[PDB]
Amino acid sequence: GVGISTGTFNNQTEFKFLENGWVYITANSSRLVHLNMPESENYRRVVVNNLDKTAVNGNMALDDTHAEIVTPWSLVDANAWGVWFNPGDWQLIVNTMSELHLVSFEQEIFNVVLKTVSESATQPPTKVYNNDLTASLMVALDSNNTMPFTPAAMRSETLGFYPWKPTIPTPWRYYFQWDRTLIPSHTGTSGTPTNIYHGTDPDDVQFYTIENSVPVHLLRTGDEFATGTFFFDCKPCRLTHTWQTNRALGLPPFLNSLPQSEGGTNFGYIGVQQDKRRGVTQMGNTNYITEATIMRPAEVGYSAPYYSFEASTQGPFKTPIAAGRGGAQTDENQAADGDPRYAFGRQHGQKTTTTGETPERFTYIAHQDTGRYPEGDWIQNINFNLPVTDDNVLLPTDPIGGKTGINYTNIFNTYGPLTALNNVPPVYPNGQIWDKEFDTDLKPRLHVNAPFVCQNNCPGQLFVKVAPNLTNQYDPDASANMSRIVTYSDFWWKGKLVFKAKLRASHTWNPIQQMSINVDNQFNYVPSNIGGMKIVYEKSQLAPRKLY
Amino acid sequence: GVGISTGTFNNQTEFKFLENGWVYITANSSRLVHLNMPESENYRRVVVNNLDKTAVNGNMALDDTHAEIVTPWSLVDANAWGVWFNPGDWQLIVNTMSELHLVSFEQEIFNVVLKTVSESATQPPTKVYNNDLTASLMVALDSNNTMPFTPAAMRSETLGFYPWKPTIPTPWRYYFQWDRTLIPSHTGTSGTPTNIYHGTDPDDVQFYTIENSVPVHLLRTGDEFATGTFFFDCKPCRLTHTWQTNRALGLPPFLNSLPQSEGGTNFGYIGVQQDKRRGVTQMGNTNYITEATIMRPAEVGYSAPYYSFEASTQGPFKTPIAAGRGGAQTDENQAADGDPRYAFGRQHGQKTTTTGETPERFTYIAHQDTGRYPEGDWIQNINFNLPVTDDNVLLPTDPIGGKTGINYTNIFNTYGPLTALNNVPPVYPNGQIWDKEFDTDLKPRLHVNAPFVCQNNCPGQLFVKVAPNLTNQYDPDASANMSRIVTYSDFWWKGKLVFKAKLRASHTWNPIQQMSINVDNQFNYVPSNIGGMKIVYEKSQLAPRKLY
Amino acid sequence: KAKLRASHTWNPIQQMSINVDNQFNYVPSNIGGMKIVYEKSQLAPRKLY
Repeated sequence: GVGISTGTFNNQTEFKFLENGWVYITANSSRLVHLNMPESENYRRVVVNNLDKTAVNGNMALDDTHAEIVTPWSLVDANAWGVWFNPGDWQLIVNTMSELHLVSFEQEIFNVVLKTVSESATQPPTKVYNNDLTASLMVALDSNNTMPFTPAAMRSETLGFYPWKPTIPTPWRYYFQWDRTLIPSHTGTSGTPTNIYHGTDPDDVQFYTIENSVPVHLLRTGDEFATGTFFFDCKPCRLTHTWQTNRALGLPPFLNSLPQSEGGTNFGYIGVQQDKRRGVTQMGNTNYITEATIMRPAEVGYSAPYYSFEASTQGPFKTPIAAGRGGAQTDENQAADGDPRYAFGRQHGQKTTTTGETPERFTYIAHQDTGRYPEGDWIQNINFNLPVTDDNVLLPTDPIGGKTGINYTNIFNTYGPLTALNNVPPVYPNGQIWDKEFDTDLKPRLHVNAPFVCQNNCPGQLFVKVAPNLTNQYDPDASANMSRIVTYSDFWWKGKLVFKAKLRASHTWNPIQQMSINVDNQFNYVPSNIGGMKIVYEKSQLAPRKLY
Repeated sequence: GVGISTGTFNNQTEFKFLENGWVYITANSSRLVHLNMPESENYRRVVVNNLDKTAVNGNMALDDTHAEIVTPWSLVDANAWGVWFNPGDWQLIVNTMSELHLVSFEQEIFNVVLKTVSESATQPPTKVYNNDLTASLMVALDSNNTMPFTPAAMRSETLGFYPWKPTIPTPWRYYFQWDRTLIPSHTGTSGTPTNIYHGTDPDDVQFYTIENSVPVHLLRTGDEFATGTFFFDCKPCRLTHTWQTNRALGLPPFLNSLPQSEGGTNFGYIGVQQDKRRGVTQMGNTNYITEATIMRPAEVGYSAPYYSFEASTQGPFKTPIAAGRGGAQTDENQAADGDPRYAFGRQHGQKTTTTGETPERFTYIAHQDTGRYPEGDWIQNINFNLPVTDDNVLLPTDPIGGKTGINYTNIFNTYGPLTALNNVPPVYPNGQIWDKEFDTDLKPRLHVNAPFVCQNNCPGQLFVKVAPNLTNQYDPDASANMSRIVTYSDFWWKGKLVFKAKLRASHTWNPIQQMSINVDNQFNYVPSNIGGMKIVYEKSQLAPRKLY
Repeated sequence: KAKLRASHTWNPIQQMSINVDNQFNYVPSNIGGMKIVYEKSQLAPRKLY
């Protein structure tokens, strides 16, 4: 009713330990959510076409052209790690657990409050806020997944990461099919390469509305809404990283001479002439057995074209790759392709007391070693006569198509039946948690945005909207926009996300890497003297595991 | 109560498939409804008499004279296809179903909100809107059908067709008996033809009031009202059209010579002299057997006087006809009589962002071929001596009564015991769905406004009205109008309309006509960049069926 | 064994239809000539993601 609360605030994280070294992790998250009435009550079909940017030759990667349906609804999205875990919980999980299973997800809305704004227009302007006891909040749960899946973490538009900071939902919109052609060019390209927005293909038209597809609940101040528990069916997520490349698989060569003194100058030696060695190689016309040429069971990782842009009906898009560059761990400047870069605002980790629209950014450098170092690649002739002469070798410094800045590694692909790789690591706090699986006949082996992929279904998207609060002068047959009482809503959101994790064991004599507070990062985890908070990113696959 | 919702919004359409190829179609429709208090609380008896228009000789078809009772009540009418189906649902129904049965209808009112308007009269005028927690909405359901039946679709005044667009009811009024004489004239008629409103016949007086005939429910903000389910008893509606005229019934003549090469010049020939043929004709004094003269089982369609205006006690009215003109399908300009013309506003399909009072209009051209082409008719003498001479034939170009613009087809009637015809097709979105049957001893074989006709009864009309909100200065013995607090109501309406449809079968080698989105009509089914919507009309009897 | 399609969107979808242009692809000629022109099979869209 008017004066009775309809729910409870809970933002605790409970670790319930089982037998056999498993733990149930139930993350409770609660937020005060602020929602204004939509700018307009109508669905819009809006085309964006930044021709000015792409009209500059060589700027085709800056294409923003697209068509989207703008809806009056707002999306409540909790699909991001920072929503559910503070840094202490994350430290516990990543330091003490070896794998993580996504179990269930629940959410509810309670203590709904709706208010109207009255502006007096007095010479000193002033306004007052009145409770609208009979106004309603419209809530729709797309449990059948009829609406397009639009996870907000990819735009950094989920619920905020601070329990004591009120947050907002994000205005909902989804892609509307369009055709677009963009011929690539470079600086010094003569003329205007074709840069055209062709319109919409009628056979691909899909205009979705919430009202026609989803039951809509009207919540007054005394009402509440609960989704019920959803249970996931995803694969487990490892909290360890592999380090073994092809060079560290299997039995090392026997060393016939071992160092007799310590130091960095005292190496061992195999002690057998390279073409007089025993073992197996896939090179049937050579006698050289070396660490480079010896047969390995399969290939860890794969090379892919990097900063390749493929074009389809909707225009160019970057070719995604499964794993980040090799050597980025030793030199952060070499992260580049496959190392996800996250940009986010003050709701999601940026120091809350900073000013300006510039976001906080970081590039995630995963601990796993499944990537490539293209400067170390080469192709050489089948004859394999060593030392290889210039004409019999293709080096990463050899131009392709006459371009000094492009080599064969830029267009190289070694993905095959022997390729082995890992799933993407969780990115705390900004990374997405779960993602819907594509509805294609043949599905990708993984996603690059979330560790957990929903095979059959995962929870319906939650949509909210302030119900129209008409004045006395409404006229439906009038073309002009509806005249509404300025109305906004504050409601409380509570979610429960349950995981199942396995406690790690100590397999080696040595200790392993562990997340730790220290003198340098100390003040990333406590408020400033004026209450400024931040959440810096954390790694998740600290402990190694043996690949083979 | 004040802070508790009393219902749920639902605008989904569910198709539940049965055994034997039948489907239950349940259309859920929900609307926010805006209602101001009535202009006056009194019933009025108002006479309209546009003498200025009809005083012009030859304008008698423009007569608007009538008497009506103007009531303080408002009618909530959902009897129109656009209220229940969006274009996608309609496409599914008309492309995949062969017949449609009207099953049941339910409706309810919930989340009632009543507000008052306070105008400050400050030098910059301003107003504020307060909830009247104790005000009431008066709701009356004429389940016994005591009130006159006034379906709003004929005035294009039903609930709107957009779930996300708030709508309004229509002020209720009904006809009050009057006597009126209007002698027809033409331009150049001398003098003033008698054009008189005679008043009211006392034995025909019927003054209905809601309060004396219907229980009235007072709904406060915490109250709701449900009608209960009404079950129809109407005939099924076909979703196929017949094409066979009299000329395509039964066995065609045997062709004794068939074409030996393809092309439009290579016809077949019957190969028997016309007066030497075998078969049956109704022309007992001729030996000519032709496709025109051969006996057919009955007559498909009938000729009727067109733009005939008959006069009765209340003045002239146009003679209705069952089916539209023949040849209108090939040439839209020849639609004319029997092809219903719909005019409607921005609630009911007109582009919502257009401006001006000019309505959107279309003429429905039915696919059925039961009409007539009067320019092809003729009458000739019983002697039937061919080729018929001028004096022995009456042609559509022969003047009647000396008028060059009037021929015998204008006054012709071929309705008889051999006449066969079809029911009117559904008109999406603006067409009426169901209609009440006349209370005459002898009933019409069909209605021209709705495919489904209620034999015994169909649902009671739903009436709403803001209850009087008196100031402190009310004086019943004062002749001046009641002084009321400016009060209006917003309530939510939800209806459930259930159909039963049969899945169509493929009877022929060839495919049939099907409703489809294409490059030309593509943008009729999606919002504009500023949220403008429209609903264009659709046909409903696309697939053919064999008549005989 | 086939599943009946549902209408997921406000708009109608593409549908195979006889029209004035393709009409005579589906009936015999005056000398009995027949043809069978190809047809598409994935007319209705579905959301990938």
